[PDB]
Amino acid sequence: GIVEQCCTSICSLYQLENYCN
Amino acid sequence: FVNQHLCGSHLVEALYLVCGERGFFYTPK
Ligand SMILES: *C(=O)CCCCCCCCCCCCC
Ligand SMILES: [Cl-]
Ligand SMILES: [Zn+2]
Repeated sequence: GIVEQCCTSICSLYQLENYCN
Repeated sequence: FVNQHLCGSHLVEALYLVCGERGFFYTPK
């Protein structure tokens, strides 16, 4: 989930878009 | 983990901007 993917590494805006509705 | 709590706060504000009118979901677990 987003904490494992984006708190251990910086997520780009494109990666952050994976958690949009 | 406080540093995890701190990171999540910044993730939710980034999701808010990125996702716009779609909204998002924040699921720690
Ligand atoms: C809920 O417990 C999250 C599941 C995975 C745990 C990973 C926690 C890593 C957070 C690191 C934060 C560092 C930010 C500088
Ligand atoms: Cl911080
Ligand atoms: Zn902070």
